[PDB]
Amino acid sequence: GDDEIENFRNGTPDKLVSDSLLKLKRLRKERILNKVLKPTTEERELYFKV
Amino acid sequence: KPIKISADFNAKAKSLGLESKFSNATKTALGDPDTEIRISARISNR
Amino acid sequence: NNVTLKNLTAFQLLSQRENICELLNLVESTERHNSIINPERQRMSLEEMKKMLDALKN
Repeated sequence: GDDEIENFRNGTPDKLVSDSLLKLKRLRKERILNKVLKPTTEERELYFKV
Repeated sequence: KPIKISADFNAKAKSLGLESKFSNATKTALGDPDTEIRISARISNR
Repeated sequence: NNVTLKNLTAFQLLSQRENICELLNLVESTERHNSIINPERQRMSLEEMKKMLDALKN
């Protein structure tokens, strides 16, 4: 896409890994609640980005 | 005056430390009949 | 009713501390004194005695 390009150009990639790990934990606490399995595609995409 | 006392009893306790010690049982987070369902689902998944 | 050891021990401490924290002048309890002396029950009751005492003379 464009996020990893703008970030790796402007430096500070940790500001992206930490933010995506937070968007993984939050989207996982919103998955254990109202219990479902088979993690959504957005979580898989963020895991690939990290 | 850092402490204000009123005619009622709950606010009088709340001003002091004893506020939460007038209950017959301490509040709970695992007695909810929904939390136990989620925990049992996670255990069955594992 | 239905008092227990915890409900009683936590009541003794509340009574001891209401007094100790009042000796140190840390407690303001004017919204409790404005239920006994300051309300008109100090004056209206006297305005009821001022007429019952006169009704009791005939």
